[PDB]
Amino acid sequence: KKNVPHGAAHIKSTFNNTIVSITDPQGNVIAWASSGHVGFKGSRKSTPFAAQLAAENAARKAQEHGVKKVDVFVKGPGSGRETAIRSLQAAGLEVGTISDVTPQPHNGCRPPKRRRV
Amino acid sequence: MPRKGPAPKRPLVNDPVYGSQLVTQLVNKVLLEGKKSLAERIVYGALEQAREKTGTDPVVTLKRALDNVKPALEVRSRRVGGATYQVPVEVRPDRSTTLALRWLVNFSRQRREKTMVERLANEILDASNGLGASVKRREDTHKMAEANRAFAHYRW
Amino acid sequence: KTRKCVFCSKKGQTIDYKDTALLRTYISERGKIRARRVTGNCVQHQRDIAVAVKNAREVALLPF
RNA sequence: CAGAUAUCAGGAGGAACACCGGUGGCGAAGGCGGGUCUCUGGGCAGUAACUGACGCUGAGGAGCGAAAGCGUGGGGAGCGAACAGGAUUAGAUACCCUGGUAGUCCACGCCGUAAACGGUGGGUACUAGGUGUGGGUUUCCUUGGGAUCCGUGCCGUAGCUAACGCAUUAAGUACCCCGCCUGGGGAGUACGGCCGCAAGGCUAAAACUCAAAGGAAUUGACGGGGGCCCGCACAAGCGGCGGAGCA
Repeated sequence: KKNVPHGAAHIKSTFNNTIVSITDPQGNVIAWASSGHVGFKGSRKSTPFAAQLAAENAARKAQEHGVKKVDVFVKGPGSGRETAIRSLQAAGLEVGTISDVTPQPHNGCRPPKRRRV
Repeated sequence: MPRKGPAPKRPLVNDPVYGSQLVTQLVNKVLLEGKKSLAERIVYGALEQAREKTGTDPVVTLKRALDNVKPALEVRSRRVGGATYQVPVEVRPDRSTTLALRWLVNFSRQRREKTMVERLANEILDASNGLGASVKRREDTHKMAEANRAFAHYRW
Repeated sequence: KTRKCVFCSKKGQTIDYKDTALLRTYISERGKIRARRVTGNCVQHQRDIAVAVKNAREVALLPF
């Protein structure tokens, strides 16, 4: 295989789930673990417990590829931001730095309209 | 009288034979509701039985057992947002002592010796050494209060 | 703040877009813009500074 | 599952400009906000320099004029009517998801209706204040403060309103002019007419119908409204019942 000394916790933290993609500094997701990856789907995909489970599974894969030092790259808001953060902290990946990597269309494109249920 | 502040409690005297508050609280908890002198005799004989089977002062042995059973975090039954989110709360010394002694009595009456004198003595021994039902329940409650730390910051 | 201004009251000072340091004193970390009354300055200076900050973001000298 | 999500980099696309962004301005009103350039709109302020009553209103008439929609040619990344499956449901056509066509954008056009409302026509002379607040200038301390003229809020005098409220930015006090209504539906409907590719709108009654329709305000029941709270109500401990016989 290979070893990644420093990783990046690219957390696609959708309210649906926190896809914790660990990425080498090159910019390649060496592995990822989401709520479904642990086994959480539907509402359980969006439960806070799924967040630390996904983060911990990703960090276990990180150790499996010898990853210890990771800076945290959290995407948009979801379920279990700080939860996945201290999961990664408690799973062999120290926090390093936290960065809210969220897209900012500064009054740009048009989305769908809305939901009323 | 809740909703108005701390509730005043009935004071507890020490045991006449032994002279310890924990002993008397254990007496009142092993006290089958209706008789005390016979319950006092039963807890007595249990404490002497623990004495020869340990060779030490029964009050100190009971203190060691209570320490080996006293909890530190308690879980209430608050309903938050229609979902059962467990919020651990630090236990005051009196509440933790009461919980430990209640567990000790409940698992004492569970044992299958000839008399609850023997059952309570064996429960005291199994809580002092750390091999009884009370000790394993103390372990399990702390394990479950640590497994749900994500809900521990609610501070209620 | 709470003065007449730092320009309309100090009665000597200027604003330049090339003076990116002076403008940066009023911008946020990313470059976000203070409200019309945050810095306590006379309004015309606020509006001109806002337009200058727009131009600076366009010319790539401030954190946008 | 082919490498979807993701991550990085790149390219393409189309649309809009978050933060500034608010009684703050501008504009006759619809409206105006990424930046640059060009042309242009109007207002306010201090000098009367000047014209020397050239004032106002304004029926007809004039254009402008939200969005939609249609004509013509493009765009379409996304959204997205209409239309597609799935989902609650007795039924979904609906709320929810799974997509997307015209439209939505542009160019040139059409139409003219919106709750196109200070629900307060245009203009002008008087009637306590106070306080935010944009532009200006002056006058008074050593920027500080005052005055003034114009924009723009709220409260509050007189006085007015049925009350609600207006209250020097009137609905108070006066003039002059333009527009409108004469109880409620049937009705901005028939018909004629007018303009319309189309669309519609403008102009618009009547038969018939009822003894009402309505506005302000008062007391009540009504929230998945809140607040203050209190109740072995819950949080907690204990005895338990529901399992069995018996009454």
